[PDB]
Amino acid sequence: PDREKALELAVAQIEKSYGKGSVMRLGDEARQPISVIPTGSIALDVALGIGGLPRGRVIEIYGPESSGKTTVALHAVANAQAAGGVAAFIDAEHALDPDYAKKLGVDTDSLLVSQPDTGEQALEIADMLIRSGALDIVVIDSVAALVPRAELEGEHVGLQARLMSQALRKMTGALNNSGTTAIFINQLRTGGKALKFYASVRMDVRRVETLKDGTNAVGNRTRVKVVKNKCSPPFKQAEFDILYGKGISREGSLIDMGVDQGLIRKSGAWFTYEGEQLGQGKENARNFLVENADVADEIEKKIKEKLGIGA
Repeated sequence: PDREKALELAVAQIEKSYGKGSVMRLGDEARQPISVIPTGSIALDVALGIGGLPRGRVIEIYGPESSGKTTVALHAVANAQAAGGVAAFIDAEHALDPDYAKKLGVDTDSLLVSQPDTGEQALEIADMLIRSGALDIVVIDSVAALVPRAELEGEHVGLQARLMSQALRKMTGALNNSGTTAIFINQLRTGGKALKFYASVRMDVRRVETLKDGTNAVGNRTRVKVVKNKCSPPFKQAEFDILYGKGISREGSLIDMGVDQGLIRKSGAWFTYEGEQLGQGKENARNFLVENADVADEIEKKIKEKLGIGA
């Protein structure tokens, strides 16, 4: 009625001049891209709106030490590889555990790794890799470790911020042309300032509580808030379980999202699906689903149909 029309006009112009995603209603549905990189948890895939991480964009994952942020990034690497993609890992922390990575699903033998001497070398190497057009995904671990050459040579300025700014300006173009996704891992408190604005997605990762089973703790409940999202409405959160030595529990998230969506009924201790019992307690239901890969797949598909998550 002349009011909604003027708004839609304004929206359309903003969108034309600054890009799709420049303005959104929080209640909007995301439009579905051709391909995305799934994260390993359907809860997180849903919270991102497009069913996984976007291609050709910068992603920032941040949070305290031992929050699980590296685990999330390694599942993204696993899934990209599993679909025939190539991955590179740019490492200034020297903390990577390849045995752990291997259990998550990473093909470590094919993983490209660089351990550069300086912050500028790290970003320039990242840049040359992206411009090849041969990479699906590169992870930089981490932003805080990217020390500028001047500092390493011992010659003050706030020039780590200037280094990120220049690098990100050059890198954003190459990513969009190439279809490559870059994940930057960051700690919680210099160069994060530019990252905040260049990133299309920003995820805040936190440990919520320890998952106990008897005397020993078997993992952690992890919460992720998507504080920035240019591809779908921001501010959604997801919870999921990271099991020690195993990574993100795919099956656990299928159960949680299963009950949430009313596809899996829960008597009390009993978990039910389509007139059959999955198990008594989350852990039995979880194990039932790992042992029965076919019913896990079916529940996944039905949740993705019910929410409109494309292929």
